[PDB]
Amino acid sequence: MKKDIHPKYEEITASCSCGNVMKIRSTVGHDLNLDVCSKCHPFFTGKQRDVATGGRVDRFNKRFNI
Amino acid sequence: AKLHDYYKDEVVKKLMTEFNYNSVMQVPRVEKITLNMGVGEAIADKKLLDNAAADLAAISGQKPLITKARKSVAGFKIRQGYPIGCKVTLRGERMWEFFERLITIAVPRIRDFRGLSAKSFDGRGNYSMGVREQIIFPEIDYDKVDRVRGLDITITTTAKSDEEGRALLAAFDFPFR
Amino acid sequence: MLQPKRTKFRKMHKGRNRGLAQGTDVSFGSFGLKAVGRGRLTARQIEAARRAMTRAVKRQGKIWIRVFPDKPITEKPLAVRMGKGKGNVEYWVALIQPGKVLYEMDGVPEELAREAFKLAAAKLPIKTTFVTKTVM
Amino acid sequence: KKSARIRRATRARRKLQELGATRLVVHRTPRHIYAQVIAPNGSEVLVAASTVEKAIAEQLKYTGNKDAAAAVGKAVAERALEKGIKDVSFDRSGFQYHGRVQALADAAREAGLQF
Amino acid sequence: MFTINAEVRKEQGKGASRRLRAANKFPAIIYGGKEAPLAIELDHDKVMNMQAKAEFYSEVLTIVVDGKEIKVKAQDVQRHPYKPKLQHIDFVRA
RNA sequence: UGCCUGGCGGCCGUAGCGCGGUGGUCCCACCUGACCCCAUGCCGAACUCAGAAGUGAAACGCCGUAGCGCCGAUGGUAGUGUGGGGUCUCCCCAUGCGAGAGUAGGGAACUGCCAGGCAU
RNA sequence: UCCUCCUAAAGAGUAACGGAGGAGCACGAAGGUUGGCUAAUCCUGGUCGGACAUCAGGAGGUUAGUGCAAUGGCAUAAGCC
RNA sequence: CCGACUUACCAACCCGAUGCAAACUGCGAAUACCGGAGAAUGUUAUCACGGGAGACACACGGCGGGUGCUAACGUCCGUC
Ligand SMILES: [Mg+2]
Ligand SMILES: [Mg+2]
Ligand SMILES: [Mg+2]
Ligand SMILES: [Mg+2]
Ligand SMILES: [Mg+2]
Ligand SMILES: [Mg+2]
Ligand SMILES: [Mg+2]
Ligand SMILES: [Mg+2]
Ligand SMILES: [Mg+2]
Ligand SMILES: [Mg+2]
Ligand SMILES: [Mg+2]
Ligand SMILES: [Mg+2]
Ligand SMILES: [Mg+2]
Ligand SMILES: [Mg+2]
Ligand SMILES: [Mg+2]
Ligand SMILES: [Mg+2]
Ligand SMILES: [Mg+2]
Ligand SMILES: [Mg+2]
Ligand SMILES: [Mg+2]
Ligand SMILES: [Mg+2]
Ligand SMILES: [Mg+2]
Ligand SMILES: [Mg+2]
Ligand SMILES: [Mg+2]
Ligand SMILES: [Mg+2]
Ligand SMILES: [Mg+2]
Ligand SMILES: [Mg+2]
Ligand SMILES: [Mg+2]
Ligand SMILES: [Zn+2]
Repeated sequence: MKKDIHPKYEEITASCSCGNVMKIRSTVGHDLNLDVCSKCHPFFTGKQRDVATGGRVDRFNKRFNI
Repeated sequence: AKLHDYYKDEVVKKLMTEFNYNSVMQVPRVEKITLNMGVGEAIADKKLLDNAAADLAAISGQKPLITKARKSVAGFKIRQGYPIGCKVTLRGERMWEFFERLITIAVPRIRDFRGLSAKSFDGRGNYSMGVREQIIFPEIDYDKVDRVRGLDITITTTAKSDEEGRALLAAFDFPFR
Repeated sequence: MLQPKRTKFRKMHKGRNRGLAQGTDVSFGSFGLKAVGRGRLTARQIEAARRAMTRAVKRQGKIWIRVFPDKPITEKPLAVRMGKGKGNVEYWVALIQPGKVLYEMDGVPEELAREAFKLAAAKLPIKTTFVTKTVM
Repeated sequence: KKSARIRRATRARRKLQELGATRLVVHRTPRHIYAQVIAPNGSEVLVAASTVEKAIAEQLKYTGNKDAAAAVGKAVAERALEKGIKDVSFDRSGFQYHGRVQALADAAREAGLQF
Repeated sequence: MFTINAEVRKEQGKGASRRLRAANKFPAIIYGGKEAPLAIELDHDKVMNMQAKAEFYSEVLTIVVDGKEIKVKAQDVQRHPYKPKLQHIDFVRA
């Protein structure tokens, strides 16, 4: 790689909210604070909700009962 | 090199077991990662592409190549030689570091992220993807943004089929729906 | 009136009409009309023959025209002198040599195909004959 | 990959064949290296040296280095001098004139090959 | 079985072929297998009244040359451009 | 003396495509790393250097297969040089030259020099 | 007035108020040398992005390109840096 | 939005078959042209230089073609 055309590329630490501290090589200079990493993400964990959740019948039977 | 070590330790075993491979060379490997930014608005201003080059170099520590037009096109009011895009190629330690940083930080940070499609291997095992926003990368400060300009990533691998590419990405723990 | 939709050049030379033909054997239908003489066929004679045979067979069956006018014959205007350039293209002509089949027909009885091709021969200038397909 | 090297060397080989001069062809490999002098007709070889030969390989640590390239150049130059070959042309055979090829050429020049 | 009687061509060429065709005959060639090709002469009417059958180009042909039987099969034929006549027939020894 | 491999050639498809197998002692290729010699319009991708942990997967070399390409008869046809003719904007005769296309068929190259490994 | 093809009858040449097109320039680099490289087109996948800008592969093999009109050539490239 | 369909119609690429082209050749003659050797023959019939001209309005027929109506004892090119 060429010497003086590329930006400075140093190591840094990115502390996550959940505590999954990681060390990666970047160019930001200062340390990083992260909100959602690859461990505390709902999709990665597997807890992803949906939209349908039944429909009209359950609501009707729970609101109006003969 | 963390992802390279993780691959060489606990990916070749899984791929060989699930594909009945005879040699380690049969195991697919990630040849390269190329990032592209097709800024089709550089005609009005050259700085609009010079800032895109800086935004693309802030993500990966390489000065981007200012690609040009292969031929003149009238539907886009361009002529041959006009620079309209930025390209970056990553192979080796920087490629692995960018892959790890992407999958660990940038992919979860995407707004309304609900996984990634598994039908973008173009029938050859090389995986294409595209983002609609760049500030998901933590190397960009919100107060210093000029415009929002996305990019498209392509992972070129030695795999011969979409099944093998998807298996390699799953072993690398890539977001799949 | 058969005519090419485009051509590289508008006017061509005269050439000659020496030699025999290549499309001698019937290869598409069952019966055919084969020229015996040597001459020229325009885009109007072939159309008239096609109309005559269509009326003869009452539009039943299928027919094939294996010839096509591609030679731009030209004629100079009336009362003009010589030279001053080449004339203006007027009609198109297909060169015909002995042995060339002009029309082919299938799905028609032979006794009706004979008269259907006789009607076409009666309007075509060159002499023709009735032939049938053969096994190699 | 190997075809691009032949395409690069084709022009030089054709020029040397047209000139009709003795041609010293070198071949580069990460493991070994070869060199040989060839008559202008191109179908007759006179002398040749290589690191695969044990008589010269029993002196070098690694066959793929500039030291081995210089040793091969010296061996081929001394083997051509006894036959009386001094006015010879060089052929990179598609390889860049850098590193092992340059070392071999310099060794030949020092050993007394005029090119 | 279609049986034909043939001759042997002493002279070849365009002139010989045209003489044969004007003398109510026509040349033909028999080839195939591993033997030398044979150039024969055939009567015109006796073959024109035989080739009109579809069996002529599918079945076997028994040719008599020099008082011997040869089993051939029709392989190629050349017909007159604008006349119901024949000019040359290529047989395969089979 | 054979087998395999590398380089330089001879001829330029009967020499090339495609399918299926085989090859790692040596050679070769893939391959490891890179402050250095050297370089990328960015990137040891290419060039180049320092090496041999591992693999013959890819490429490469070899083997057989006629799904292609390719070569190609004999005879016949068209054409044509010369001399004669006819029903002459086209043909025929006498004597020489003799196509192209197509068919039968052939065909999964041959060979020279210099080197390396294994048997002799 | 000059250049390309045909007519021009397989050496050259060969006419008409014949059939089709061009020129009266340009470049200190668009020249020389050295070093390196090979496309037109189509298919698949990918953010704005659409039939077609840019990026990855695959098919294809000069069907592109020549500073210009046409012809003859160009892979050792005469083409592209 | 997305579309589910067939339908008096036309039709791209490719494949199979049939043709045509002076400005189309992956094919390719016969003739003609260059050069060499050889026997025979021809009043050197060959070339170079010098003196002197004449002529540059051609026509017809055969073969090979353009323009004409594949008309002209029509016109324009090559050979005899
Ligand atoms: Mg002609
Ligand atoms: Mg004759
Ligand atoms: Mg090994
Ligand atoms: Mg390497
Ligand atoms: Mg292999
Ligand atoms: Mg013949
Ligand atoms: Mg004559
Ligand atoms: Mg032939
Ligand atoms: Mg043939
Ligand atoms: Mg093979
Ligand atoms: Mg000429
Ligand atoms: Mg001539
Ligand atoms: Mg130039
Ligand atoms: Mg060059
Ligand atoms: Mg696109
Ligand atoms: Mg041009
Ligand atoms: Mg140049
Ligand atoms: Mg022609
Ligand atoms: Mg002579
Ligand atoms: Mg005068
Ligand atoms: Mg005059
Ligand atoms: Mg005259
Ligand atoms: Mg006159
Ligand atoms: Mg005439
Ligand atoms: Mg006249
Ligand atoms: Mg008179
Ligand atoms: Mg006059
Ligand atoms: Zn977290």
